Amino acid sequence: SQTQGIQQLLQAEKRAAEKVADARKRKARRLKQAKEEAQMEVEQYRREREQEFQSKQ
Amino acid sequence: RGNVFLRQAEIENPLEDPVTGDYVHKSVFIIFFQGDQLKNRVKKICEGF
Repeated sequence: SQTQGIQQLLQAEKRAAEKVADARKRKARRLKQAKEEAQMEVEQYRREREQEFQSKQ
Repeated sequence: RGNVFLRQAEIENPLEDPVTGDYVHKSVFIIFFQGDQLKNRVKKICEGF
C-alpha cells in the first residue's frame, strides 16, 4: 500500500532521468549544430580564399 | 520533520538483549528520508537513546 507512493517516487525520478537523457540528446545536438555551423563557415572561407587566389593569379 | 510512510512490523518472543539479558518485547516503526543532514542527526539521536 505504501509501496504505491514509493512507486510514485520512482515515477518522479524516472521522469527526471528521462529529462536527463533528453538533455544529453540536447547536448549532443548542440555539438552537432556546432559541427555543422563550423563546417558551413569554413566551407565559405575556403571558397572565398580560392576565389581570391584565382582573381589575383 | 519527516513525512514518509511507516513500514510497521512486530516482534514476538523477544529473545534477550544481546549484551544484558532483558527478554522485553520489541517492534519496528521505520521510515526513510532523503536529506543527508537527517541521515546524520536522526541517526545520532537514535544512537543517543
